[PDB]
Amino acid sequence: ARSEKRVPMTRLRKRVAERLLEAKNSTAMLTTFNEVNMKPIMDLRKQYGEAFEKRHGIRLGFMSFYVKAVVEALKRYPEVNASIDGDDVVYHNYFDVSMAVSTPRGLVTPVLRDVDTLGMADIEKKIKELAVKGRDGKLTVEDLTGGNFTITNGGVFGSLMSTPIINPPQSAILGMHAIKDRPMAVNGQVEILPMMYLALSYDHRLIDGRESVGFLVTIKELLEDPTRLLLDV
Amino acid sequence: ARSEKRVPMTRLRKRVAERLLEAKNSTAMLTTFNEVNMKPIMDLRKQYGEAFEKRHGIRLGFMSFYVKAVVEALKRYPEVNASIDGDDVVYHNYFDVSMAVSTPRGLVTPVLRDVDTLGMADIEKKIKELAVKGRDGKLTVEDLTGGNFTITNGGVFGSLMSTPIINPPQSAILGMHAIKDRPMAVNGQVEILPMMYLALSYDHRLIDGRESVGFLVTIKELLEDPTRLLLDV
Amino acid sequence: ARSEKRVPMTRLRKRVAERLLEAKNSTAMLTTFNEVNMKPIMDLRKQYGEAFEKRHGIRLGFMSFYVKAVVEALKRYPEVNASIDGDDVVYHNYFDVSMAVSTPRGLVTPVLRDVDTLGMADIEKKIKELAVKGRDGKLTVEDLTGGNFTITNGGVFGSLMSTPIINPPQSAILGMHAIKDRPMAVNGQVEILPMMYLALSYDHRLIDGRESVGFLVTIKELLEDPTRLLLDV
Amino acid sequence: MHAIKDRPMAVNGQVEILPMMYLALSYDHRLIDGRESVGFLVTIKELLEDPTRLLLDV
Repeated sequence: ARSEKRVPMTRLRKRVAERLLEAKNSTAMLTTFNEVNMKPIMDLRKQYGEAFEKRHGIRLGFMSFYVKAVVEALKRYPEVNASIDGDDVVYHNYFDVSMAVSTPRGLVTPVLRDVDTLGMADIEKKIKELAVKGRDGKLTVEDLTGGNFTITNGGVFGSLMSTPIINPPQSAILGMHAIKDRPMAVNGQVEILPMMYLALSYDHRLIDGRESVGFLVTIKELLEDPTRLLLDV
Repeated sequence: ARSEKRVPMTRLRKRVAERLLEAKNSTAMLTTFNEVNMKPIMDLRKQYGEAFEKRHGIRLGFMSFYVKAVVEALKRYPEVNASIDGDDVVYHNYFDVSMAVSTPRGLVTPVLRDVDTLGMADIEKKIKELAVKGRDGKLTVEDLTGGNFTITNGGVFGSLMSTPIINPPQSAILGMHAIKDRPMAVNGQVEILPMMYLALSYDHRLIDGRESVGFLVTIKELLEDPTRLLLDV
Repeated sequence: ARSEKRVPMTRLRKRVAERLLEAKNSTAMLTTFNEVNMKPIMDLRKQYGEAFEKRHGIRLGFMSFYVKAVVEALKRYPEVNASIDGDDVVYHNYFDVSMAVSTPRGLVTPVLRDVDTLGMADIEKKIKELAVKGRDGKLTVEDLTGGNFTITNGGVFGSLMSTPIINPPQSAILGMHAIKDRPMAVNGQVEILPMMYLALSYDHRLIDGRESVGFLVTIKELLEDPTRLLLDV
Repeated sequence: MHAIKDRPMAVNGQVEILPMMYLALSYDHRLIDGRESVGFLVTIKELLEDPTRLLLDV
């Protein structure tokens, strides 16, 4: 009855475990949090969903909006788009974003490369290719060769809020969560809105509290009014 | 005036401090969070409190509901009911749950053993015995010989939300908090409900984001409708 | 196009990075959270702002209220006003509070010394001197010689909630955040209030969950009714 | 482009006063056909009434 069952870890399983622990102890990870109102994007999908699919051949999703917001944030705060290499701080000056996809054996993070020049239709198509290969277990090491910044999305599982973990040599990670209806204060009235928490884990020995808050405030602002991506405000 | 006072730490005090720090640095601890509506259980206590006491000789409390929810969650996600021993992942296949009780000199965690076969009346009686011995400082090392999972409750102190710390060799811990009235969105209306935050700290090198969120979603669901423990839904 | 830019870290920049990482790995940092209703203080500023300025020559701000609340909390929970020195726990028996100010090159934390004997007007004047020297980059090492407890304020940047980092040899830190309107449950009604989250990061190998929650509950209570500082309740 | 002037308009079965502007497109018919001229002017109308469509490319 009261008997255990032991399974030796594979050399792959142990190496992943060791790398995670070394990353944990080699970085001074801290986490900041915020909330974003998602109704403005849900309205856009509801209004232009069919026209977008008819013109481009792929559905308009939420992911394409997150990538554009992150790219603009990485332009305004370069220190988030950087990493430490020994004694040197390396500024990349280009925009590769890792994104987590679910394989049959857990989440893996392929890279969207040169995302600053893609359109929204291109991003959605590129994400679909990575998603299908990930589900098929067909991603190569080249696709997983890391970028500068990571987006992970725990909303599919129904998470409210959590602390994401950085993926070295990257210095920061953005965690998306479930969208849930909550009462909110709007111009002195109480209104129920679809709200989502944002979590940013960052390496404090490179990024300061000013930059982390400003980076996450920028993402909040661009998601609540995508027109600001056009105005650059 | 500006003078310090120094107290050498006892060898017991230092050993506890050292063990905590080693645990902190030997595990990749992360925390996920969620919220649970507690009114359904408060109604059950209000309706069946006297009948339960008259039949069983002990009052119906909240703790007996948390233990049953945790046991069902540990069945659905075995990876939370496991620990790492060197190169091996050990699956226990039995259900021992540690629970924190307040001694005169801080919290201590005796073990509820084989909680899957006990009824709610038995759990409440077993918790009362541990509580009285803990207050009396009369627990033996056998009672503190650890289990597989820990429940800690900071609600008595009035905490809103916090990050609990794992107790090795265990891999996860559940933190309960204070129950506080908050406005909530229910079917498009705003309703004030007694709400509690849940916090789960887990060792990421063993448990993944899917399992941690699913584990905490399961507990939320079972506490908001205990009848689901009967249906197994 | 896809070309990096490398900047060697100055010996000052590396030393700060190393000290932060050593602090991270040498302490068992945990964080508790709470929320405070700020309207009672905003009313006091609105009512007595002009009279206070006319009598004392300086404006009544929020910072003077936070310092008084912290000092009273440090009296009720001495274990927060302490640090570990090798094998000894050192109780300071005096009240020096570090406070973060923004320089042109990031936040720095000068010390308010013997804050228990100052009045609110004195605290505001002392904070203004440190603020001007910090903006001028004119603080000496004597001003930065650390105290017993730190207050950091991320509200100016617009942060909702975050995890602050301890500054050794200190054992705890208090993080203030942005004040934001939220609907709240008050005597069965829904009322929009200006609310702020509080975050306390503490060294668990010295401070226990009881003390951390009690310390943060005390601050919440004193800020929601400053008259309790007079009654000592 | 012309002056912006308030006019009553039909919006989802209601009458609402809106700031409206007329657009005029003069085109060389021996190169451009009626399809292109109308489509060109319809596109401008759509992008001005919701600039977010410049981001979506719809």
